[PDB]
Amino acid sequence: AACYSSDCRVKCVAMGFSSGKCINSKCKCYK
Repeated sequence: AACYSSDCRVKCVAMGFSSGKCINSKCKCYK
């Protein structure tokens, strides 16, 4: 599974966030 900051962000924007990224292999949201 490839972690993408662009995909992560989209998941965060839809889940109520200001953005999102990807670390070692875990998506984080930009609350």
